[PDB]
Amino acid sequence: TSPRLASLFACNRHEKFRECVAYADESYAESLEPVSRLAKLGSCTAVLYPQGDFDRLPATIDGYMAFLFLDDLIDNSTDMSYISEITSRFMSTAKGTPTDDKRFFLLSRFFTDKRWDPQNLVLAIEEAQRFMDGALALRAIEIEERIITVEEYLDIRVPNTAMGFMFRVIGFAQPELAEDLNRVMAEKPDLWDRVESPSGKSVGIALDLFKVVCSYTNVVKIWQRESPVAIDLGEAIKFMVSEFYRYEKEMAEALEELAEFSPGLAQAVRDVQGGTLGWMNAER
Ligand SMILES: CC(C)=CCC/C(C)=C/CC/C(C)=C/CO
Repeated sequence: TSPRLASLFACNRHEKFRECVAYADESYAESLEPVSRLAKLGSCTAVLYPQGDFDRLPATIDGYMAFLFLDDLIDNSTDMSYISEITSRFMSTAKGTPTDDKRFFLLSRFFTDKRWDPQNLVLAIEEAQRFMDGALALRAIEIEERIITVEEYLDIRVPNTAMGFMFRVIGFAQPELAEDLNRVMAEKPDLWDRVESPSGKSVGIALDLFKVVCSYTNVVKIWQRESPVAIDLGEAIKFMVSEFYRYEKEMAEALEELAEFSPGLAQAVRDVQGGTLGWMNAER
């Protein structure tokens, strides 16, 4: 149930992907297993930053494993009090508060990595906060059993897909693009949002499709209630699949304007989106 999605964007692989896999394995064993899928974010960073600087990718691998680990505790949490404690610990860790807690150690290493461009780091922290606020809002909706529209959902969901976060990390993984990333955010935020918004919407749809019991915070179930005519799960999937292709077309059009501002940054965003989708499909 729920089909492969054919991204408009190529899935390209860093030359040193086999180094990425073996690093992901060793580092997971050492710093995370004491508290599986997580190491397979080795192969994944390799297809997110194919024109990245290999020397930046082990740090990125560690950051993403730690992020995936903690988000698993958040998404798998019943009550707001627990989720609030983890999210606030996440953000104080992203902001450099020291910790000797293996739930947070790899996260800390990534966010305190001295090679960050300083304004890229601030961008990354601010977007991580948007991700966390997104997760808190969605949990509260599921607990309240609040019926919201698809449109309300997707606007909340976009930061919580981590697409915008992975786009900010482009500046760390591919440091030749750090300056263009800062520039576009300071000078053309509207154009930037025309790219990132359909990206988060398409990938949020893809994510929700790929986990077909989360009834008020899955866009498939949400559209089931919103729909003007009764639809079953299979018909709701069909439509949201149609929506995924529509948002990707909107994103690609927006990337043509970004590309005249920065061809390099526009290509790196394409590669993040196409590697994300390539990997989700490949983990069939
Ligand atoms: C998590 C997403 C958007 C896709 C699955 C594979 C992936 C890109 C993992 C690493 C990125 C990350 C920061 C995950 C936090 O959700």
